[PDB]
Amino acid sequence: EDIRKKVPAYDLMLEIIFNSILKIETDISQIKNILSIGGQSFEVKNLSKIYNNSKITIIEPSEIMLNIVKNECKNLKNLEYIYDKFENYKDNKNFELCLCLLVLQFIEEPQSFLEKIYNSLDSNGLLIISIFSNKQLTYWKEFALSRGAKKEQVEKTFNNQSEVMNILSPEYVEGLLKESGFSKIERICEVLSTDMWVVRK
Amino acid sequence: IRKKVPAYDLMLEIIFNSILKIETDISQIKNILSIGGQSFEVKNLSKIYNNSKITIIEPSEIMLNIVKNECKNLKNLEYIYDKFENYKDNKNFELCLCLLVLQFIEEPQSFLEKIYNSLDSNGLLIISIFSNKQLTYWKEFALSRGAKKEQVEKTFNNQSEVMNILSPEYVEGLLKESGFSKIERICEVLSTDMWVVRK
Repeated sequence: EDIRKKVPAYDLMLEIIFNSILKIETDISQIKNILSIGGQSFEVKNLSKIYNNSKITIIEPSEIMLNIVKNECKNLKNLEYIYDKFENYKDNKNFELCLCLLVLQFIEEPQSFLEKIYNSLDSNGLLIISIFSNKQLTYWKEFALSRGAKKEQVEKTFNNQSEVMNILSPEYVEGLLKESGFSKIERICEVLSTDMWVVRK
Repeated sequence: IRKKVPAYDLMLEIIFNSILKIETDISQIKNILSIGGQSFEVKNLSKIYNNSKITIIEPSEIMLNIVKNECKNLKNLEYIYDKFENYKDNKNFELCLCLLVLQFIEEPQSFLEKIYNSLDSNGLLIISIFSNKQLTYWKEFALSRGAKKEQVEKTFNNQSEVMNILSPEYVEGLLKESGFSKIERICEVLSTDMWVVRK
């Protein structure tokens, strides 16, 4: 609603994941466990439809957000909800796939967060991760205002981004991923202040 | 074409809703060069810059006529009845749009040098390409949007029979060799790129 007015390529990023990347990078038979971190209902629903024989583990940064997503997915049958935040989630379960979309800019300690993802993934597990960055915010600001984003919110992100989120450059985020241990890092999308990478353990 | 080019609509939205607002003042824009433009580009340029003359150059008379009919009642359009390679006019432009054209250009280096020489000092070029990057992902993206399988497979397996094989890196080098002072990539989505460029 308002998130699509603030994030260029929001819908496009999702379409690329579900219509291309996962088709190419995953085998439905080999995908047992999927980790969804901070996901919205649309991505949960598409993961459920593509990987019906898999278990999708849902972790949200608050009980309030967990409840919103649980209500919107009330009928799906292959979901497991974790009633804690990811920083406190301690389970030997190893995953073949992890989706972490537009989350990292809201994470208190991004380095240990990504290391935990790395340790939760299977040997050749796949991570798809996207961010809102600090790049080209002047262009982003006009883009957002043109889409009906609330002017006060845009000005705060534009002028005082640190009051809203982590200030993340794409370069430092690639460094965070490399320090976490990931072998292969490939950027598939950069549109103004957004980036998305496909990452392999 | 929207079925084959990721961010097609998105690139246009960014140009007209953001880039041009920030990088141009309507009062200073007198002459606009549109190369290989579609009707939507021309119409939006005509709306934003009503007091500007928009020069329209298309790679063939056939394409020129299609764009002519679709813009029949716009009144600030000038049509050139020849291809850009043969266009020889001293007119200096403050803005040039060249979207998804370069991969179809026989001699891209002299093409971009001509754009450079046609631009005014501190003139603005917005340029986008279909590249050779991430075609495996592109192929699935295109097929899932309803693009013709045969066309996709020919671009995927034999791109040079369809278009120039352009890496983003070589295109930035082509721009640099042409003389441009400032090159900034604003969009890269699979096999597409768009830059904002200043003379």
